[PDB]
Amino acid sequence: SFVGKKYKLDKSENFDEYMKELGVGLVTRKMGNSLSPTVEVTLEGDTYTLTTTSTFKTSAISFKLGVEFDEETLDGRNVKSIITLDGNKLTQEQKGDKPTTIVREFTDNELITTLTIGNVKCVRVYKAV
Repeated sequence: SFVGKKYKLDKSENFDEYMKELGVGLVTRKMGNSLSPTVEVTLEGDTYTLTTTSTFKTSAISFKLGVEFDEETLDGRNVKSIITLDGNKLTQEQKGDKPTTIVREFTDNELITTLTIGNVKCVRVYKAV
């Protein structure tokens, strides 16, 4: 029910800290802090695509819910990941040596994304385009 809906970043807290903990370099991180990306989840048959788009790059990652897969991280590692759905909450869990949780809650015609890495909690709100 959130499939095909596009949201653009409106509010952000602690993303710089999240990227810093994740190991993103100074320039990329500062560039990343200023962008206002869009997010859209689409579905084709059995396969979902989570597409995050900035003016610089589109990360379009395709996956089957509840099937472990290898995903690239912002700091350039390749780590086991799995994405699951529970109502209106899409959850991504990454293993490896910088484990993260990303919870994407599609409510009230918006998207609330909560990222966890170490003791860092980042909240990013995207409003409907």
